Amino acid sequence: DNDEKLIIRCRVVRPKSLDAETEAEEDHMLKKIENTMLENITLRGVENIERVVMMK
Amino acid sequence: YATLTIDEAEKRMDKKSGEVPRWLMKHLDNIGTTTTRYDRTRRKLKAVADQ
Amino acid sequence: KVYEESLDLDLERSNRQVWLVRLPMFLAEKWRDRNNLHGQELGKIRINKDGSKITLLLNENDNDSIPHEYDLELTKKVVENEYVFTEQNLKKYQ
Amino acid sequence: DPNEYNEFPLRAIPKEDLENMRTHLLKFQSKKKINPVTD
Amino acid sequence: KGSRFISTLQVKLYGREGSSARTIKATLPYIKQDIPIVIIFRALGIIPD
Amino acid sequence: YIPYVKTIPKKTAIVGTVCHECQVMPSMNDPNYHKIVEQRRNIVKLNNKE
Amino acid sequence: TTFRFCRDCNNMLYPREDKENNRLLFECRTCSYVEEAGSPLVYRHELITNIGETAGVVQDIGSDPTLPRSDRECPKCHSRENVFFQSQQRRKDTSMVLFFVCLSCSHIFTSDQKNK
Ligand SMILES: [Zn+2]
Ligand SMILES: [Zn+2]
Repeated sequence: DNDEKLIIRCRVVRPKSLDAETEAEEDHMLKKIENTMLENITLRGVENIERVVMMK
Repeated sequence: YATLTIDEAEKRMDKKSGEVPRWLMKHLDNIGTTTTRYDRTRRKLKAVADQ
Repeated sequence: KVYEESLDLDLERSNRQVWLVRLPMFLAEKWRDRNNLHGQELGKIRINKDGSKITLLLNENDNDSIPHEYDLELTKKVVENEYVFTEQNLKKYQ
Repeated sequence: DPNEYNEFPLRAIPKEDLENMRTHLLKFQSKKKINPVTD
Repeated sequence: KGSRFISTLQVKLYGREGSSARTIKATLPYIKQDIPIVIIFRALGIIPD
Repeated sequence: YIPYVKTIPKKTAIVGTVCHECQVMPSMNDPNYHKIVEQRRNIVKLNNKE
Repeated sequence: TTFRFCRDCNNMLYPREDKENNRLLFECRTCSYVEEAGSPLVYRHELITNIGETAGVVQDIGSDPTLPRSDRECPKCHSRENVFFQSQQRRKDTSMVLFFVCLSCSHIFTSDQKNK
């Protein structure tokens, strides 16, 4: 938190078997997982609950 | 740059796969398919100069 | 035998400087006439010794109905990939 | 004005050589330089 | 002036903002299918992307 | 390949290379100038249809 | 992102990795032309973007009779005439901060006092 900028760095670790066909879509895969990790990640809360406001 | 044909193109456009491979042209160039007139002529001319 | 002339494109006069000039309507309507162009002097083209400015001076044949002085504005000083080619029929026998 | 310039005559093309012949403009659409004389 | 008939051209942006691939397709008269815009551009003579 | 292509031969020749693209514009310091302006104004004024 | 285009056919280049040097190369998918990248960045998604805040500023923006005038001081030439306008991004989340264009030096400044 004390850092001036709040940054996450992620790396996908490849299996022991080496894939020669996936290199062309390697960066393509990152964008796909990047899209999924933005949308379908539930940090916390109840699904279908858009916003909550406190009133007295 | 060794273009495809309409029939080959349409097979790729349809759901043969999720998306065309990025280096498909490089792959098919080595198989021997999809050459150019320049290469198609040079190899034939060399096929005559060899004899 | 069907053609008595070479069918190859003639790359002999290609090394010839050519200017692509866009004309105003009043001037293009009398310079593009095929009932004209008998080889007469349409005027003179004047270029400053140091360049950067060109001007066209027509003769006094315009009948004092249009300007006698024009400024050739170089919209492109260096032009590439533009060429002029002719086209006519071939002799057909032997 | 002073003769600090060069003026060449501008003459029309004789129509005796402009018949049965059409002069067109050719434009190579590319980003490199194409010269059919050397290339 | 000349024929008085109307032909409509629609350029559609398929997909939503939560999609990983949003392409553009155009509807041409008497074609029955929405063609990608790039194909139409190449059909008009502009091949370079 | 294809054995028939149905070409149309013609006599062609490259007779020049373009070096300058020019735009002829009448000089505004010319006496007969502003007759063109009126001519260009008559272009929009005209009512050819009857 | 600085899109790159091919030198021989003008098509779009794509990033490829060469393990012989562990570097980044940009190659064409049809004509086999390669070029080493100058930057290691290949993609950027701008969820909160500010591209378009001052879109439409031209050399004759002051000629627009509909743009409001102001008396604010330009902090690059010290002139008082200027035209101001709100943000041009039509997302319904943008602030009402103003942007000022000076009619004497074409400098664009802002009224923001929070972040600037
Ligand atoms: Zn290329
Ligand atoms: Zn100022």
